[PDB]
Amino acid sequence: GLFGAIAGFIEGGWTGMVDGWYGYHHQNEQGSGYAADLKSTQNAIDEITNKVNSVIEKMNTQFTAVGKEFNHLEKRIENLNKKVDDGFLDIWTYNAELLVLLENERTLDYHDSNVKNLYEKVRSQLKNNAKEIGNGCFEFYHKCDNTCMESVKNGTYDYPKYSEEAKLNR
Amino acid sequence: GLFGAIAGFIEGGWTGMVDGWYGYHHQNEQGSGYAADLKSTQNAIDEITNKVNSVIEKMNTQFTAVGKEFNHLEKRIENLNKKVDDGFLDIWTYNAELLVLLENERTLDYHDSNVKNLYEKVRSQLKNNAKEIGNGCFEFYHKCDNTCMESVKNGTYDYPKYSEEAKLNR
Amino acid sequence: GLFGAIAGFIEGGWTGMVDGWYGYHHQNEQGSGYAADLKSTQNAIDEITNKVNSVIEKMNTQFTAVGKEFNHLEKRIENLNKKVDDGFLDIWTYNAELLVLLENERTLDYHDSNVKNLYEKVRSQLKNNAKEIGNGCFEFYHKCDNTCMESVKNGTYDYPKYSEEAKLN
Amino acid sequence: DTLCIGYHANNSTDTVDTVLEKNVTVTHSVNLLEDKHNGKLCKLRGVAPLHLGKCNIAGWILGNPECESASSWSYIVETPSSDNGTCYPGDFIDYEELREQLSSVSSFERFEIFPKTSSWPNHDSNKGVTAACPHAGAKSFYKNLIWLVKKGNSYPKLSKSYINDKGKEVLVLWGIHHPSTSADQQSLYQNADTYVFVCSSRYSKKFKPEIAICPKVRDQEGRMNYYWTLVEPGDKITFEATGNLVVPRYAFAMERNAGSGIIISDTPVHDCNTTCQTPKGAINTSLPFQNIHPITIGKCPKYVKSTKLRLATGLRNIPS
Amino acid sequence: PGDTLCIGYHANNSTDTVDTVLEKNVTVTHSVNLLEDKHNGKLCKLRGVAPLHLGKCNIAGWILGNPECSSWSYIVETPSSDNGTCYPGDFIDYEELREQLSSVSSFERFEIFPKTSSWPNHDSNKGVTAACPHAGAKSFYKNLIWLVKKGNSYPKLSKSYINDKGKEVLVLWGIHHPSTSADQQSLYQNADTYVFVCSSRYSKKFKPEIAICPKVRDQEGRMNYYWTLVEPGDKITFEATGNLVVPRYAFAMERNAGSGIIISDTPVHDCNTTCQTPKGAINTSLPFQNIHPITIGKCPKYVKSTKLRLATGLRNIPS
Amino acid sequence: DTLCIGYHANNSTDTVDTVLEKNVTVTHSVNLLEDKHNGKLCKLRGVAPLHLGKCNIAGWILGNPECESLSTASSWSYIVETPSSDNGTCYPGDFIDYEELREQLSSVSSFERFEIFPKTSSWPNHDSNKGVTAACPHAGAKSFYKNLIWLVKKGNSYPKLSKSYINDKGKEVLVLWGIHHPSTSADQQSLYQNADTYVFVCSSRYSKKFKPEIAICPKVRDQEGRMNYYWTLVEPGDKITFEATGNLVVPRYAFAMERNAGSGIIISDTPVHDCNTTCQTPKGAINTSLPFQNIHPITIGKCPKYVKSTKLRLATGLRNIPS
Ligand SMILES: *[C@@H]1O[C@H](CO)[C@@H](O[C@@H]2O[C@H](CO)[C@@H](O)[C@H](O)[C@H]2NC(C)=O)[C@H](O)[C@H]1NC(C)=O
Ligand SMILES: *[C@@H]1O[C@H](CO)[C@@H](O[C@@H]2O[C@H](CO)[C@@H](O)[C@H](O)[C@H]2NC(C)=O)[C@H](O)[C@H]1NC(C)=O
Ligand SMILES: *[C@@H]1O[C@H](CO)[C@@H](O)[C@H](O)[C@H]1NC(C)=O
Ligand SMILES: *[C@@H]1O[C@H](CO)[C@@H](O)[C@H](O)[C@H]1NC(C)=O
Ligand SMILES: *[C@@H]1O[C@H](CO)[C@@H](O)[C@H](O)[C@H]1NC(C)=O
Repeated sequence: GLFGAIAGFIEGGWTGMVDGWYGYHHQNEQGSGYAADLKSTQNAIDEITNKVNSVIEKMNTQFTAVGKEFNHLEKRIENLNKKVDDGFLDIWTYNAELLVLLENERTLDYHDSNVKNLYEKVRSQLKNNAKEIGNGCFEFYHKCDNTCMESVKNGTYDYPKYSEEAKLNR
Repeated sequence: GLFGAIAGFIEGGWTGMVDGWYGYHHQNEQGSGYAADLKSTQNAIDEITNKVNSVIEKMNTQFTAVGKEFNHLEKRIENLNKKVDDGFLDIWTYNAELLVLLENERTLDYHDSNVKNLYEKVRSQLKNNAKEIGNGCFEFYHKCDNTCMESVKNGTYDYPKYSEEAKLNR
Repeated sequence: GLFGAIAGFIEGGWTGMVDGWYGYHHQNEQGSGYAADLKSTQNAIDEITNKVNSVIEKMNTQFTAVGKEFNHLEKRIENLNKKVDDGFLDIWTYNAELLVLLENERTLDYHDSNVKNLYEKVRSQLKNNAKEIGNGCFEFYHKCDNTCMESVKNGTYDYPKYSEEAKLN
Repeated sequence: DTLCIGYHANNSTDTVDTVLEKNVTVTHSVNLLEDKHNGKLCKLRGVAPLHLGKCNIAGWILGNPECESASSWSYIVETPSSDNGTCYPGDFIDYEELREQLSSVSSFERFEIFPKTSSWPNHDSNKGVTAACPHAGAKSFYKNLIWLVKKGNSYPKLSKSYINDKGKEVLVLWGIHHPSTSADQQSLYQNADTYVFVCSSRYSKKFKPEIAICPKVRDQEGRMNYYWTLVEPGDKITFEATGNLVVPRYAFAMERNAGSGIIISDTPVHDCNTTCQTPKGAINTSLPFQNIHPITIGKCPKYVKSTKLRLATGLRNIPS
Repeated sequence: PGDTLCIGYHANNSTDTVDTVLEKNVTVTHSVNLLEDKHNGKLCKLRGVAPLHLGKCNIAGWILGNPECSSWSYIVETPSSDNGTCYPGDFIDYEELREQLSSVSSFERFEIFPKTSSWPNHDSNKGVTAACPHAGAKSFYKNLIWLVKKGNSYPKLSKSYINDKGKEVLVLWGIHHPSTSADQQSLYQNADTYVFVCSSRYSKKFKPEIAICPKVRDQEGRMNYYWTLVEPGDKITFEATGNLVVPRYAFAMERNAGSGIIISDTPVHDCNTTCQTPKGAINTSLPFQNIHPITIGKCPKYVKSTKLRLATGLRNIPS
Repeated sequence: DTLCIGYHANNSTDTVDTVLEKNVTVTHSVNLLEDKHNGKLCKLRGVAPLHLGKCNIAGWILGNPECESLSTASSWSYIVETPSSDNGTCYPGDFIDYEELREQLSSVSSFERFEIFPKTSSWPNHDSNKGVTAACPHAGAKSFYKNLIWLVKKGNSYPKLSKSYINDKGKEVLVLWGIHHPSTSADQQSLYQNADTYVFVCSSRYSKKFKPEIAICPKVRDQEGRMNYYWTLVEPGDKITFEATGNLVVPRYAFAMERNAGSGIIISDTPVHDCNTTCQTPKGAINTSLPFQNIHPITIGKCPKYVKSTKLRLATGLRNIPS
């Protein structure tokens, strides 16, 4: 991947996380389980839908009959007409085929980017109070309950609050 | 959005920075203010300018008189002509529309990247002699006057010179 | 570069490393040398050739005799024919030109991304037992020999088995 | 206490190609390629087509007895097995052009331009039939034209004009007959060395019979060439002949429509609506590309020879 | 208590918006339009060469010497131009001639068959008509002479011209088809006649088609107009026993690959452009254009786009 | 004790452009533009072209004495004329629907020349042994087209001529004939006796009546008279009838053929070779998998798209920073 996350340092997907494209797997006391970050997911859904709609709605074609009829003494112009039809065919075929090959890669880089961003948003908050145990996981150096997890996902993680405890468990 | 900086962790832009695309706002004992990074800004200017001139200059246009005149017994070839013009019309409309959507997205991502790299290039110098307080800001652990600030702005930052002192205020 | 590695925090390339696109240079008590990362060099090679093949193989053209002969009283349709050939010429010249420009950008960005991902990969292993001394170089906070220097390259490095030595340094 | 970042995986088997790698299984995808059609010939712009059944355009516009047959149509349909046209062998001048120009009309009216009963008091307008154009097995002729012959051993010079008091173009068709021998020429028209002149304010052509024994076609050694022109509103067309003229009887006031087409297919016509028509069926799609047929009529998606154009929406599926 | 260095990006008062594949109406700090949507409302020179404007006439009226009517890049006709052919008839291969005259360098009218000495045995004055009036008087084309019989006889005429212009010579002539026998004899005497015209390439024989056609400009007869291009060293020959409207003036010209004919009421002006439109000219910097699909010269590609804004700056977020 | 993550560099001087930057040095790169050709005219889809040598299509099809008349392959994939092909219609006149004929003969899967009207047995009432002219010289002597016969009056009368051909060949037959237009009335009589004549030619689809047009025209190859040439295709099972009281240059040889689609005509001095190609250019064949080419816009076959580009350097390696 272009951003390293999907099929990278995060090697597999979570069937458990049926509620969205990107999310979190939290584990403390109290409980655990998968939960999708609906925010980055809804944004992703909106933007990708606008991508698909962009490729479709931008066509809007002219009214044309295409078919032409030429007699046995009109072979040159019949062959010109054919060159036009085939010319358009090679153009649209090549263009459609590449559009799909190119944009498909872009769409993948985009999902990869959304994940990498999520992961870095967490990493920058925690810092010391947690261990980057690879595979996309963070092991906390302090008890992190529901409202703590929710805090990290919500970007309002209170580093000072757990600073003291974190250092000790190190 | 692709690189997480613009409209990401650096939520907003600066109307106060009026001499460049990317730059800094410093705050020390001697005063504060905005200062655009001239290197990364000029480079982005040279490249976005190359991008615009590329989409423009690569359009070699043949000399053509599009219009044709046909009499009342030449509707067939008149319509062939129509099909040719309409065919070029749909091809150019669709490509132009997508070229612009696709390049506009690349352009925004490109700027996003330029900011991300500027942030993390400063962050590699400062290391632990300052804290990432967020919003693209660095709160120094030592005292950083003007000459110190400018050394950070233009690569030549002396980290060992402040290692002693940084350690203290922590 | 888009990912800030190539011509970024890693200023230059290695002429000395010839067996790959990306790789390592080790320097321990035993010795030094260059060694390309095979699995990643090969993937990039698989994917670029696929990129080249795809651009080439999607062009599947019709059998066509472009030429046309028109007499001195068929000037109009002769010019119509000219407009068709010229229109195809402009469409394909522009498309080929921009295709190359845009894909060259993406390819260079691609490599840049691979380098960064490899760097962040080893950084993800040497966690606390090494220091990012800059320029894409790690300086082991402990002492690493050849056997150890190949566990990092293969993704089997052992952090806990060095965490004690590193903590003191 | 652990917190992990991750991405969704599902039971998806969909695959898409990317520039860098082929056959990538993704979680969600969408097709940009329309490959479905309804196997029907439908209406365009809400207007049904003109189906000519077993007859072709020539046999229909000329009034071939075999085609007994609206006032509007978006396009014309001819069955691939449509022989019924020029029953009397000859050359149909600018036939392709006429077909094209009749492909779409917004208004169309057949009227009797030269009433049979009162137009030719000095010529016979009843013996003009042939075994080449049979009606119910009996010698007949085009319903829209009249094959005039001498009356009582005399073919006077005829001269008849029509002024287009309609508010639109009038399609006028006529014929020029070429007997195979001077004996037939004299038997039909008497005068031996004849001429036909037709001219409006735009049109002007002189016709001379070309007498020779040509290869039998539908048992006829002679030939009959067919001509036509559109008479502009207010314009006049004049016919003048000393023989060999197959005069107009019915003409068509019409309002020609932009420019449509002619589909030659066995595909049945139904009571359905569409914006894009194919000889194989109609295309009801919002997609930009199509691989049903290159020869379409209407507002259609672009034709490509792709078999698959699958756009990735979701990410790479790695259930593991 | 900490000193601070912040990294950030430029924002301004710009209201420009662009669309991206992922999001619509994104405000950006700087942008440019790829779509040219403005024209100077003028018809200018192409390649620094002025177009030929025909005033109130069409090409037929101009090229034939219609009494009421050096090099150029294209031709301009007003939509409400007068009839060129005053005497009714067919102008054979008319669209082709228009196309071939659309653009030329070198163009010179010269008297190919001087009126004074070319026709001693025929009358070259009486050939005027109510179809081609001029200032209350019956007149005729300036470039052709309608020859008629001189004193009850029309001898066989035979006239040849050798092209000694080092370029193509355009030669036009007419064929007259009287409405009835009397007019035929009144004009040409001979009753049954023929005309022959041939060069090394061109060759056609004509015979009058006597008939009463609908009255157009008081003529029940007809006149058909013909032309051909005589190669540099070639000879063209006219032969007739009547009904021949002979060339008087012909045109030596060098034809250019070709442009076209603009039919518009848009005023012609002394300006330069690389791309002409019937509505006006456009300066070709941008690759795309939505002024008009019918253009001449080296033009941007026509598209049906209303806006093609290309982002140059970054997303503008002042807040 | 260090470990470093780095990337390749080399001596390479190859350069490419990106949308962002011009002439960027890269380690590896390939060209997407085919700019090479083999400088030969090759067999297309495995079939040799028909090369007409010093004749054009008209002279070949009519049997100009200078052209080689079958011989001529029973098939070809396209036609080649040299830019110096001088020998065509040695007797001046118009070749009706010439361009159509050239296009329609451009590619044939089967072609056979045969004596449709044997010179000896076909015209007992007319002279078939004097139709030669200085306009069509051969071994330093008056001659004529090999596939046509210039029928002249026998003794001092030209009786009504009527001859037909039924197509027993299993395919289309191309028939060509001429109509002679003498310069003067005296020449008309000297040749065909009858001062006023007609020619008729018709089949089940074709029909046209010709009338001699006697006039003194500019002298071309010493001829002030003219000879127009016509052709038509007689489908299998059909008949073509010729009727004339003079002025008919009768067919002697016609051609049974099975035409293919498309193909065209190349006019070039480029040598024909025993090579195979899928894409042919007037200056050389193209052998490439590349999608773009700048050799020539006029091509025949399954070709790369023509472009004006001079190069299309596609990067494969990375930015080359040897430093
Ligand atoms: C001469 O010009 C007049 C206009 O000045 C022509 O009148 C037009 O005729 C055409 C059909 O031939 C119509 O399409 C136009 O609508 C007519 N104009 C109007 C409003 O009257 C006329 O056709 C020309 N006459 C000749 C002899 O060619
Ligand atoms: C074929 O073309 C050649 C020229 O390439 C003609 O040869 C010339 O014929 C004229 C007329 O007799 C002679 O005066 C010249 O001496 C010939 N020139 C050369 C180069 O030999 C020839 O006439 C043509 N043959 C036919 C029948 O078309
Ligand atoms: C999430 O963040 C917002 C501010 O962006 C804050 O108001 C809200 O209380 C936070 N939620 C949690 C779980 O703390
Ligand atoms: C018109 O422009 C052309 C170049 O575009 C130039 O050759 C010519 O001199 C110009 N004429 C004037 C009057 O500027
Ligand atoms: C095409 O090129 C290949 C080598 O790439 C060569 O082997 C082959 O003979 C060539 N084909 C022709 C017919 O020129």
